[PDB]
Amino acid sequence: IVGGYECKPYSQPHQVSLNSGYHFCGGSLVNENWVVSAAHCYKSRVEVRLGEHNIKVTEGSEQFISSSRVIRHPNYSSYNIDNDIMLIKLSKPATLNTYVQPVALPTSCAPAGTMCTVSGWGNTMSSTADSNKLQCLNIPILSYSDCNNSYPGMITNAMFCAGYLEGGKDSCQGDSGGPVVCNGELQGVVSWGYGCAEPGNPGVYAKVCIFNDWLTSTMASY
Amino acid sequence: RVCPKILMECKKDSDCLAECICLEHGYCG
Ligand SMILES: [Ca+2]
Repeated sequence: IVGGYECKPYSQPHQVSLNSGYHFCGGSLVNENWVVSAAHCYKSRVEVRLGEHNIKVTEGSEQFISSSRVIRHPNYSSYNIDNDIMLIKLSKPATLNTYVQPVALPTSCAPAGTMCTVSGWGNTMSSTADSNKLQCLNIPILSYSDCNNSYPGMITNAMFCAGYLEGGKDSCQGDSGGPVVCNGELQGVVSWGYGCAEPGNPGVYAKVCIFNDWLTSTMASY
Repeated sequence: RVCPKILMECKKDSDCLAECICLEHGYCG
């Protein structure tokens, strides 16, 4: 997260770290058994680390749980990173407590101008902001006109832009898969951009509100 | 340069996803 601040510990209790040797993507706990992340973060088995604030220190709050199933959206497209959403089923349910709490799925799509929070342990492009401690940033959703003007012909219905066209504040590498939460609902998943925090290149996010049908039917299993 | 925000170690551009390149520090960006 570039241009943000260290989160109050456990203020984003849905935030998870996906780890396979080291932190490589974030995710969001949506109930005791399932995590939502980005489809490009796919690995066939991952360890999900919950209750984290500083990922390099054991603090006592952590739960580390292996995945049992990692399911990419059927229409994910790696060429253009379209439909970039994935579900991870935990091999055992998370214990919900002060440190670990799910985030609600959206009841409707949030309109442009809504203020949201994005968080993660990715690159901060700063000598003073430590990416091992969870960083937080407040970003507005941008209109489709601004988003498509920044990235001509690249923005699909499964994507939205959020951030600042002036640059300076953005998500960055190592934040993929993490939450964009707006008024207590998971509206976006960190997905892609041209660099990080560059003028005229706001971050692009997977639009969760159009995936409610697939998310809730898949979390039912078979 | 569509570059997904995943943290990925690289030695060459070909290690990275989409239009990410291997930056000097040994990671895609
Ligand atoms: Ca820790």
